[PDB]
Amino acid sequence: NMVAGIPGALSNQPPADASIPQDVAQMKDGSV
Amino acid sequence: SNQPPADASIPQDVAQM
Amino acid sequence: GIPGALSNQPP
Amino acid sequence: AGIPGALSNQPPADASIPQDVAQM
Amino acid sequence: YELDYYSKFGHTDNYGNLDLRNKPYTQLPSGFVVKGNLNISQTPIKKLPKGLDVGGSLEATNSALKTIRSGTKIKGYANLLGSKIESWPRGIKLGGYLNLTDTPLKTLPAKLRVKGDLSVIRTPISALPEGLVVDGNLYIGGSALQVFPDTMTVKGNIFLGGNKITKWPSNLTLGGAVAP
Amino acid sequence: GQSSQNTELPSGLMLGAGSKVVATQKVHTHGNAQTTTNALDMMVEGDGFFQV
Amino acid sequence: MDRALFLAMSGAKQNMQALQLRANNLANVSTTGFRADLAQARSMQAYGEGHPSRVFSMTERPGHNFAQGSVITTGRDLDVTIEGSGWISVLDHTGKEGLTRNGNLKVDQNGMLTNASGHLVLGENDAPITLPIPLSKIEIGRDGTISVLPQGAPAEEFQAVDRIKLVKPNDQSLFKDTNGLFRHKTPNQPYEADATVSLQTGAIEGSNVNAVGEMTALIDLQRQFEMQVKMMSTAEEMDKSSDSLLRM
Amino acid sequence: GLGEIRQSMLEASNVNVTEELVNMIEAQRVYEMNSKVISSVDKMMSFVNQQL
Amino acid sequence: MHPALWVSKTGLDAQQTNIATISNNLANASTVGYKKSRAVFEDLFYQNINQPG
Repeated sequence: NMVAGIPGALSNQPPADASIPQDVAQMKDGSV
Repeated sequence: SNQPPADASIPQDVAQM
Repeated sequence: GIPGALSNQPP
Repeated sequence: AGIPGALSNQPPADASIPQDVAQM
Repeated sequence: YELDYYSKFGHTDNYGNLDLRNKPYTQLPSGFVVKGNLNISQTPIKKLPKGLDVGGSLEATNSALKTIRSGTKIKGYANLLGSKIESWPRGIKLGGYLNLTDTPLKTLPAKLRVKGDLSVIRTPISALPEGLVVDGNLYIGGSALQVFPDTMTVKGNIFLGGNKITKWPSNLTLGGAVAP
Repeated sequence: GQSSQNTELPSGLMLGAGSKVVATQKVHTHGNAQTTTNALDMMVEGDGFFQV
Repeated sequence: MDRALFLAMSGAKQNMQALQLRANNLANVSTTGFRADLAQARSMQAYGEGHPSRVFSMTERPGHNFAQGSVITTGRDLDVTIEGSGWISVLDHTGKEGLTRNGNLKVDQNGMLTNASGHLVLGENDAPITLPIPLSKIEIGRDGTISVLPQGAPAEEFQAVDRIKLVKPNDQSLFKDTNGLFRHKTPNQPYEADATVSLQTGAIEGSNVNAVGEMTALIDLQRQFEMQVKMMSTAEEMDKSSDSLLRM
Repeated sequence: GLGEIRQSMLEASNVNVTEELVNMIEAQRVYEMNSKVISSVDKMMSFVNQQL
Repeated sequence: MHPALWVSKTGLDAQQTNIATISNNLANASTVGYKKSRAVFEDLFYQNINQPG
């Protein structure tokens, strides 16, 4: 499986701060 | 360990996890 | 394929 | 053991004794 | 001395949790009500007041607590680690686990119900009460227990931790596994 | 731009954009009378507007 | 590098957002019927495996200041202010009803009673108030009753035509919407008129923003902001020094 | 319901000079307060790109 | 911006109405069948921060 996402400032935030797009946050689990 | 560690939870309300 | 990625070609 | 008042990083559950800390 | 109403206010957080860590208080007023969690760790308190009510969890780790009187209501868990409690009173309404590790506890109430986990680790307790019901994990490691009662109920895992059990309960239904 | 739900949590935090002047309202309160000796100046007591 | 760089950045970012909320308060000091916005920070810990050392903080609005605003006596008949607690029920451009405290009312060319924001004023039948076009003297009552004199009628023909819908719900159950109107947190909650709300006609209620209260909060957000940005630089400094463990 | 015409009388302005001066005081202090916020934001950002 | 700023402005407005009534009485000191007038003062509503009783 492939794991991915936005690095840096946006990801190093609590989930309440919805900077990360919803579908990109899904990729951070697993994909194939 | 033989399994990946779980992620970190940062909830705005611990009652809803 | 990252859903909704920007492209690099004039719209 | 060591320090007597160390914290626990696990979320509160009130039903399971936290084993993260050195509970002895 | 003893805690007053004004001294109580200076040890309470926004959501109503009383923090008495290292504070020199000896006794609390009867009919005491706490909005949230209660912390009496490292306190010279030897007795909890009758009619004590805690809206959260009771924290008495490494304290001098020795006696808890019946009728106390605790919504959360009870953590009496390293305290001087020798016996557990009957009729305590506990909404969480009971951690009695490294305490001089010797006796337990008959048919005690623990809605969470139970700990008797490294305690001089000689035998568990009959009809014990545990909804979580039971840790008896390093204790003096060697014989279980005729009937007991554990809904999680049972951890022997090193002590040798010779007489197992006749009626036992286990939701988990047994670990030495 | 999703809104409402939990407005007392970090998720539902709402930020303003400042202030503005929406209207300059005319206060048509009847004024005091000046008594003059000129015979060609006139006044309306109560509601009314002269027409030119 | 170290995660304390983003842990402090996530704190400095919220301080700017808190600063924006205080900026909106001071910009609205002269606004009519404005309820001040409170700013607070919530401590949220990253629960998981490891030592409990990282705790994020986010700024959020816990509520609003519902204290009585400054009353401006203007002598104008169509100026109303709520005495004590209470609200005026109005419907916005879309049509959804909501509560307002701006009593800078006016009468259009057709008699419909609006406020300074353009919201239509609800009446006794939960409908916008429509007064007769040829008026002579509008005299609002203390309880909200609107008594108007028809044009050309004698002064003794004073009759009531409507009663402004005044609602006094629990202030803690209200949230400010995207246009300054307070509505119920629970959807589909009827706004029931109250018989205790009073209207002081001839006066306008101003803002309740405490200017010094915002200023003294500003000088503390700046200092907290500057402390965290120093942490970002010192975390950068630590990583640069540790870059000499792969030189070999 | 129309008003009456009064000859040799004039309707003075309905301005309240004292009321305008009081409004001038409030508008002046609010004007200065917002400038304080602008200076505070500028000084905060100036600290970032200088220190960091 | 300050409650005392607007509370005292109501006092200023109240006196202006009061003086205007006094000036009207002195102006009509020779009018036949004129009945003098006096302004009636009253306090505005009180903010109920703490309930008495």
